[PDB]
Amino acid sequence: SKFGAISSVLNDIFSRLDPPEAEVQIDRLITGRLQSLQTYVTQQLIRAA
Amino acid sequence: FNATRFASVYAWNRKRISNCVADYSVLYNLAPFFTFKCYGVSPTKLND
Amino acid sequence: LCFTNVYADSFVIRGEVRQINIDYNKLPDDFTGCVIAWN
Repeated sequence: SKFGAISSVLNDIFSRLDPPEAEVQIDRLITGRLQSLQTYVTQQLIRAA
Repeated sequence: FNATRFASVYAWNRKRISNCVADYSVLYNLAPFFTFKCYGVSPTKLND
Repeated sequence: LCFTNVYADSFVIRGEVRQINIDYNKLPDDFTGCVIAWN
């Protein structure tokens, strides 16, 4: 999933756009990949109860 | 770029680029190419 | 604002202006500092 960015591949973005314009799509992917993992840990702690 | 006759807005010419090798370092020292104000790609990332 | 050190340079180029042809000896849009330009 891209979460509204250009592509879901990281090496496309790091070798496609600018050294300081790719850091708003990478920061968009990171704030969804750290949210999906947080939701997974939260649901695992719910199931562990 | 060194072509004499160009086109207008209502009759904008088409020109596709086929199987080739892109050398964009030569394209900057020529007299036409000055500006690259755009998004989607980068001028330094066209060589990769 | 108070800063530690401030430095100034001197160079004349055609305006080339998209950088500051010049990995060719580079300042990005996130580098701290400013720039001065006149004719």
